[PDB]
This record gives sequence, C-alpha cells and structure tokens, in this order.
Amino acid sequence: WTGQESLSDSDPEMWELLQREKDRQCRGLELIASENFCSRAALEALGSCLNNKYSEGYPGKRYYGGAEVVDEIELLCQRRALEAFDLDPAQWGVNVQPYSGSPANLAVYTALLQPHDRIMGLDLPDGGHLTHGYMSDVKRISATSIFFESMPYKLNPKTGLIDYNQLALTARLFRPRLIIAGTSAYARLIDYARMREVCDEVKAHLLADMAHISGLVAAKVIPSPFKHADIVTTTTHKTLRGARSGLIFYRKGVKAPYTFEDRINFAVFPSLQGGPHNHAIAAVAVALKQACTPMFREYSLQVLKNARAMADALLERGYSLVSGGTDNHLVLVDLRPKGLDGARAERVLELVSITANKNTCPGDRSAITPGGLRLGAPALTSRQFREDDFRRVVDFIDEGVNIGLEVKSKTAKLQDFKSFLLKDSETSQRLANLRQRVEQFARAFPMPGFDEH
Amino acid sequence: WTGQESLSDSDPEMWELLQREKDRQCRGLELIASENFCSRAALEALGSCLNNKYSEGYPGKRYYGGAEVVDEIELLCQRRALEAFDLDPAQWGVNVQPYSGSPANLAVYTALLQPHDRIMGLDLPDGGHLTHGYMSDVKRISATSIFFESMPYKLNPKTGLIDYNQLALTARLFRPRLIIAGTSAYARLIDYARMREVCDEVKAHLLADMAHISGLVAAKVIPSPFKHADIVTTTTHKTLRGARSGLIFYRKGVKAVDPKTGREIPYTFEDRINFAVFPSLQGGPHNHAIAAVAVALKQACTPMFREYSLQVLKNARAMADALLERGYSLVSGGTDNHLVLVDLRPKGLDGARAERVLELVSITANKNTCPGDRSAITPGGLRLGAPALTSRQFREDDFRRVVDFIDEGVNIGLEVKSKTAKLQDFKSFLLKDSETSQRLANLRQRVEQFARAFPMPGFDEH
Ligand SMILES: Nc1nc2c(c(=O)[nH]1)N(C=O)[C@@H](CNc1ccc(C(=O)N[C@@H](CCC(=O)O)C(=O)O)cc1)CN2
Ligand SMILES: Nc1nc2c(c(=O)[nH]1)N(C=O)[C@@H](CNc1ccc(C(=O)N[C@@H](CCC(=O)O)C(=O)O)cc1)CN2
Ligand SMILES: Cc1ncc(COP(=O)(O)O)c(/C=N/CC(=O)O)c1O
Ligand SMILES: Cc1ncc(COP(=O)(O)O)c(/C=N/CC(=O)O)c1O
Repeated sequence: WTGQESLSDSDPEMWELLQREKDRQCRGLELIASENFCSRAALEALGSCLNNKYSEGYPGKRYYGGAEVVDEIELLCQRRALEAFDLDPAQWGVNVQPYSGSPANLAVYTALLQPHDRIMGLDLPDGGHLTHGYMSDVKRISATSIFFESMPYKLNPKTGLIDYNQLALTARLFRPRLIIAGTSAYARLIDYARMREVCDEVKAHLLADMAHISGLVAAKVIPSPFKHADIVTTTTHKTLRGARSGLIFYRKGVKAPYTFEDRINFAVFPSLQGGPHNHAIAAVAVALKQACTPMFREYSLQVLKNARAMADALLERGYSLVSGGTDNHLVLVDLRPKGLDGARAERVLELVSITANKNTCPGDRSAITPGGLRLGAPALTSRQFREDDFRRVVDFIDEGVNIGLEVKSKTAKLQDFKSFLLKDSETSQRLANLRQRVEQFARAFPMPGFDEH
Repeated sequence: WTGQESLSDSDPEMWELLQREKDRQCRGLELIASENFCSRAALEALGSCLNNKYSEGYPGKRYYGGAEVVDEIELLCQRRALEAFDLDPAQWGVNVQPYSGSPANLAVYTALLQPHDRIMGLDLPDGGHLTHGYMSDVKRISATSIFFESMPYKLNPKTGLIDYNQLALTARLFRPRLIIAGTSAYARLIDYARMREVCDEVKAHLLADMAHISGLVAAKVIPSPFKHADIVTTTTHKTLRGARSGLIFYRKGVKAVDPKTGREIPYTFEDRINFAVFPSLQGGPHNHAIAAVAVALKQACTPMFREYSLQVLKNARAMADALLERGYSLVSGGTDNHLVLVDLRPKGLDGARAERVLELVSITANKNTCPGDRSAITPGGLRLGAPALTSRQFREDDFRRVVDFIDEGVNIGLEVKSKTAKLQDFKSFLLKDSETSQRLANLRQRVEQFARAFPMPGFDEH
C-alpha cells in the first residue's frame, strides 16, 4: 500500500458508482435550480493535498505551523471574492471559511445576536429558506428558530410578490434585530432599498442571502444587494458554478465605525467551526476568477433568457406560475390547479430523466407532499442550451406531466401511483419511449468537469 | 470556455500554490497530531461530479429528484462505517452527513438537549476540545457554551490523568444531561467504564468524541468506546486518513425489556440525531466528501491498516522515549496513543516561540495548551503526533532522528530567547541575525534531505 493507487484500481465498487452518477448527469435534463456543473479546474483543487492541512485561525494568525502557503490561498480567495463583486476592500471584508450556506447564515446570527434575539425572514412556503428562521405551526424545524426567535413575512397572495407594506407593519411591532432578504424559490427581484427603509426604521441589520442569485449579481445582470445590505451571505455552488462552500461579506470602515468584522470572524472560528476546508477554499477561488470574465456575463445573460423562455413556454401551455413569470434563473410551477401534486410530478419526470424537485407554493402546509415544482436554467445553460432548447425541455415536461395525470386518474394513494409507473406495461412503455427521446436530446450537449467522473 | 480545461492551464496562479503546498508536505517533518496524508483514491472521489448534486434528506426520502446513485453511495458509506468499527447494524446506526467534527458534536447536542441544558467536558487546557463546552473566565468561546450550559472536568495535576473521582463529585451537584468523553491533547486512554458509571448515577448520556483515536479504534489496537458509549462522534481526516468530514454513531434497537409486559423498550436516538443534522442544522449534504469517506473506510478494514495503526503506537512511544531521554517533560509522563504533549515551561521556552523556530526548519507542529495554561495564543506546550509520518513509512528509528532535529531547533530557540525579549523581537531575530539564519538554514537542509527520501500518499503533483 502506497496511497497512490488510483480509485478505479483500489475501489472498483466506488469507481462504478462515480461513473454512474456522471452518466446520469450527462443524459438528463437537470433542472434543479440550486444545481450547476462545476468546472474541472475547480474540481482539481477540491480533490488535492489541501485536504491534509489544519490551519485554524486567519492568515498570519494561525493556531498551527506550516500555514504559509494556505495563508496565500485564503488571502487570494478573499481578494478574488471582492473583485468578483466589484467591492472596495476598504468598505467590505469577506470570510471564506464557512463550510456551506447554512453554516454561513448561522454564523452571522451567532456573531450579531444573543440567544433568543429576534429575526425576520420570508416564510418558507412563500419562498424563504430554512435557515431564515423557519418553524411551522407544529414544530421548530430550523435550528435558527430554536436558538433565535423568528417571525416570518409573507407574499401578497393575489400578486405573488413580497408584501413590503405588511413587512413594515409587522416589523414595527415585532422589533427584529435582523431582517433577512433572500429566497430559495422566489422568481422576482427583491426591493433591497425598501428593505433598507424598514431596517432603518426599526434599527435592524439587513442581511442579504444571495445564494441563488450570486452568479447573476457577479455578472451585473441584476441589481446588487451590496448597495443596501449590512451583511451578505452566499453559497458558491449555485449560479456561481463553484465547489460547495459558503461566504460571508460584511461592511467595514466608517458608517458615520462598523464593528462587524471581529464578531463575524470570531463566530466562524473558534465559536462555530473547526479546521477550515482549504481544498474547498481553493476550489472557490478558482470559480471566482472565472466569474470575473466576460464569458461569465454572457453565460449569466443566457441564464436569464433561458428561464424567461422556459416560463413563456409553460404559460402558453396553461401552467400556473407563482408571481406569473420570472425575472431570474428559476420558475415555480403551481401544479395544484392542474390536479397533480409536486411529489407525483417529480417522480414521473425523474423516471424519464427530467430532474427537478417538488417545492412548496404559497399556502402549502407539507414540504414532503407540496403542490409545486421548481425549475431552474443554470445547469443546462452551462451545457450551452439556448432558448429554443428550453422550449424543447418544456415540450418533454408537458409530456411527462400528462403521463402523470393519466396514472393519477387510475390510482388512489401515492404508493399506488409509484407502483403503477413501474408495473403497468402500457405506462412503462410510454415512459421508456419518452426517456429515450430525452436522453438522446441531452447527451448531445457538452458537459463541464472530468470526462468520466 | 468548456469547463473541461485543466487547472494548470486555466489558473496557473492557483496551480502554482497547489504545488508549493504539495512540496511543503513532502519536504517537511509533519508532526501535527490531527493531520494525515489522504490517499489518492479518496482524493479522486473528493474532486468529483458528486459536488454538483443536491440530495437533502436521507436515502429513499429525498427532497430532490435524481438521487438514485447518491442514495447508493450514502448507504454504502453507512455500511462501511459500521463494518470498519465492527458494529452490529441492529444495535448501531450512523449518520454520515456532518460537514466536519465540530458540526457533528453540535448536531448531537441539538438533537438531545434543549437550549441551556447542561453538559460536562474536559477543560480545554486540560486536553478537551473547543466543542466540549469551552468557555474561559472572561468570555464564552465555543458556541457549545453559548447555546448550552457547560461545566468542565479536570485533570489530576499531580498525575496528569483525568480525575474521575472529582468528576463524579461535581456531576452529582451539576446534574449534566450529557457528559463528553474525548480529547484533543491527552496522551492516555480514557476509562470509559468509569465514565459510564458516573453517567448512570446522574442519568446522563455518554458521548464519546473519538476523533483523534478513531483510526486506532478501527484497527482494534486500543480499547473501543463503543462498549460503553451511547453516542460516538468522530472526524474522518485524522487517524482514519480520509477526507475532511464527520460521522455520528448512535445506539438503536432494544435498550431494556419491560418486566411486566415482557416487551422491548427501544432506543430513541435515531430520529432525533437525523433530524438535528437535517433539516435543523445543515443544508445540502456534501456528496463528494461522503464518497471520499467511504473510500477511506474501506481502506480501514484491511490488514494493512492494522499494521499501520500498530506502527503509529510504536512510533509515538519511541518518540516519547527519546524526548524523555533528552530531558523533556511530557504531560502525564508518556503516551499510550498517537501523540505526545511536551511541557516546555520547565525548559523556559513557550509554545509559540518553539513552533516558529521548528517551522523555519521544516518541522511542522503546533503550539498547545498545557494544564494550568491561561492563553492558547501563547501556551506553554508543543503537541507532536505520529500518524502523518507513519503514513510515509517512518519507523521507530526514524522518529528517534526526528527528536534529534527537534532538540537542535529547540536549543537554537533557547539561545535566541536569551538574546531577545518580546515575541516580535525573538521572531525578527530569526531572520535578521546572519549567524542564526545560517544555523537554521543548515538544520533545514538536513531535515528536508531526510524527509524527502520517504514516499508520500496522494497525487504526485497536487
Ligand atoms: N422555499 C424553499 N424551497 C425549498 C427549500 C427551502 O429552503 N425553501 N429547500 C431547501 O434547500 C428544499 C426543500 N427542503 C425542505 C426540507 C424540509 C422542510 C420541512 O419543513 N420539513 C419538516 C416538515 C415535513 C412535512 O411534513 O412535509 C420536517 O422535516 O419535519 C422544508 C423544506 C427545496 N425547496
Ligand atoms: N486541548 C486542545 N488543544 C488544541 C485544540 C483544542 O480544542 N483543545 N485545538 C482545536 O482544534 C487547537 C487550538 N485551537 C484553539 C483555538 C482557540 C482557543 C481559544 O481559547 N481562543 C480564545 C483565547 C485566545 C487567547 O487569548 O489565548 C480566543 O480566540 O478568544 C483555544 C484553542 C489545537 N490544540
Ligand atoms: C437562499 C439560500 N440560502 C442558504 C442555502 C443553504 O445552502 P447549503 O445547502 O447549506 O449549502 C440555500 C440552499 N438552497 C437549496 C435549494 O434551494 O435547493 C438557499 O437557497
Ligand atoms: C476531539 C475532537 N473533536 C472535534 C474536533 C473538530 O473537528 P473539525 O476541526 O471540526 O473537523 C477536533 C479537532 N481537533 C483539531 C486538533 O486537535 O488539532 C477534535 O480533536
């Protein structure tokens, strides 16, 4: 044993599984709005000797020896993050150690709030994220609703837009110390200036969780939350097309001085995390450099066009979209008026290599059996899909939904639905026929990453 | 732009830094006890298309479509973890989604405790970890002392061993709901049976944080905490030699039998642990890390690993023997595991100064707290570990040579200390003084010529 044997020689079971997943990604219409295809260059840094290093602390102030190279990598990642978002280093700092998006948000709360201090985020079924303080009527779900006191704000149900007037009314009574502007399943742009007004009136910090839209912000194809936010968090693996990781941006310098920096860094380490994952930090720096290029603006412009084309195609086939369209990378389809639930839709489409996720819609009370379906353009746009290609995607989807509707008319419970798809010979044949056409269409496009893993 | 370009071509600035770190690892004597050199096979899974997948939930019950293969990977990882520690699947389950060791411990507390419930861990300067509830006299340091109420247990400073009697005394008064058995800088074996006795008397859960010793446990070269513990957490990147990640093991199945109804009373850990990891604390699982861990766990079930782990014990003992022959003080007087903790206060040198001098000589360790220390930034000790260099085929005689180099560097550091006052001056002197810099450059060349002769797991160039 040398530790230098290749994966294919030393663990053929695992190596097969890797090829199977790579093939699955190549042959399918991958429409999960929070997924993307990472470049090989970033993946090569992710799987490197940087895994081996403990470097707790911050550059030039570490708790271990031997950190001179990872010091330069971390410093380089910080600089590339600021450049990518066109930030003045005298006005903004960045912490690049959060393991992912959820740890990044929890660190912001721990840094700025005492236990049981008050936060406000968009309610999950209305499009907010778990870590924005989500609890249901029956149960505190996110730890951000356990260690802190959360009250949600809501969409206007008639329009599908955030009700900024009701947010302002309730914020005066609830008195949050922090308000979160960021979404997981909202197809429109956020009025960050109006959020700033509310925060200024009640003396709350404004945190922008731009995880989903960060790549679009870097390419400057949509307005930037950095103009109005006190703190900005993001993941690096959605529209930024990087490895899985998180980032915290914070204002520094003179406000009228800002005191975010020391508290944010302390909350990440030593308070919440242990040793940084230097392989992820390096992979993030690689993707951030790619995001500064005119190539990336062109990609992000195409992401917007492809999502609009997808939405237009769905609207003309009679589908209901939450908020009536899109201004970003995703669409949220409310299947309730079509007579199908998100769980059944996700399953049928998955069987024909169309990959999405079921999603809550306004008014839903179950996330396991919700009424909607979320679709995103980023991943397939990275395979050079164009508007007409997304119009074809929508043809394939309708075709799968119609199969799902027919199976629903012949079954009662969800277990019956799932079994029927596999056992009925007639349905199985239409499924395979559609599957073959989808996979033949998808495999023709290029795919970022390694060729076989 | 394809996204298929190599790192060396598309980002030479990053690629050069990668190679400098690779070369630094090859040329140095890497003695950080919590570090190791991951195999190439695990690294190939770490840098894979598995990075691209969202698969929140657990196998069979996902919140996203397209999870058929990652389901198989997550299940395979769970099976290999159980096999690696010889665990009956009817009595033990494992959660393989924690991003690292600190998130693993935080999930356990969140699963089993309400906010402000009581925990007890070994005090940090005594060898316990940050996430075992550490708070100082002046501030709450770990979030495990903010969201929960902690009280530390301590070492018998006479013997350097955990004072089990004092733990029993204080636990009866403090009434913890959970006691943590596990350490970051303790060279002896933990009496888990005595831990369990205390827990049973006060009705506390017993959590074993075996992060540092997990590889030794898997190889069955030291007694296993699974016999007495309710919950077991570990990292995968120390003695297990894998990618950076965490694991949570928990008991399942029958706990007792109701004597009147004759029926089984089950453990209730599984659903709470799984819920605390997701949806409560984490978001999307890092499937590339999970796959890399499964690769490392399979390597741990081989006879090669047992021999490796046995050699780690022998190398750490030979290094402790050599340090003792040369007049050095070890906390607890030696070691029974993979590390030694050197108390340099009797020699009149602090840990920050010693770390620096050795680092300039390509001897990489870390300064560390010792019993009675008040500062972690300027502690009295130096921690040394055998796992990383044992992965490079070092044997006991090679670790004896390592101690020779260490003694040379420490002696140069004492000389510089006599010539300087403040830490910034000691440090500047190492680069300014032509003589000192020539002594350091001479020792460095010898160190690197010795270290480069040994093999290195991983890729050859990154
Ligand atoms: N708007 C929105 N959509 C999203 C997310 C989100 O955070 N916000 N997700 C995040 O990335 C994914 C879904 N993740 C979720 C997982 C669990 C629960 C939840 O409330 N679980 C409860 C209740 C389950 C039920 O009874 O339906 C539980 O586990 O008990 C919600 C969202 C994808 N879609
Ligand atoms: N016994 C033990 N040794 C260990 C660790 C540990 O958790 N336990 N570490 C864990 O991986 C590393 C060191 N990490 C640490 C980081 C910060 C502090 C700390 O107390 N920081 C305070 C006070 C600093 C001072 O003034 O000295 C702070 O930052 O405010 C301690 C240990 C290596 N050695
Ligand atoms: C606004 C926002 N903020 C934070 C996170 C957490 O990201 P992680 O999954 O913890 O890496 C997410 C994840 N979202 C996953 C999804 O939408 O499918 C998010 O939409
Ligand atoms: C017992 C125990 N438990 C948990 C952790 C945290 O592991 P992470 O650094 O969060 O991966 C550690 C890390 N220790 C790092 C060190 O000792 O240098 C540990 O010794």
